[PDB]
Amino acid sequence: LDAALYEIYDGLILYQQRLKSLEGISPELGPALDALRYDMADFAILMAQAMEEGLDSLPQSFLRKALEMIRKIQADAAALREKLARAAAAQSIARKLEEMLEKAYQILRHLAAA
Repeated sequence: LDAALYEIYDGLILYQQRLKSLEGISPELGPALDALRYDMADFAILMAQAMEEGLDSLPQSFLRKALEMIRKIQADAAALREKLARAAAAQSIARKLEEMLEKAYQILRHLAAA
């Protein structure tokens, strides 16, 4: 589970940076991309805190904060996907992003039900 979170953390950073290449496709998508990148950056910081402290030692309040954050990001990622539907490449990144965010959710879902 811990090793799985390290790999998902790597995904968060990768796809957050990959979203920066979608800039310039449309002015309507700009603010959606930026907000998503900044929220993902905050979530990565939170997952960094979780790993360094220890997943077995995480309090319920922390897990609730993390679950709240990832679900909001997942909703916003879905909205980005819907708006996108260069364009094809953006959809591929958005698709892989969604999958990675779901993996992050499943880690936290498992920790919360432990």
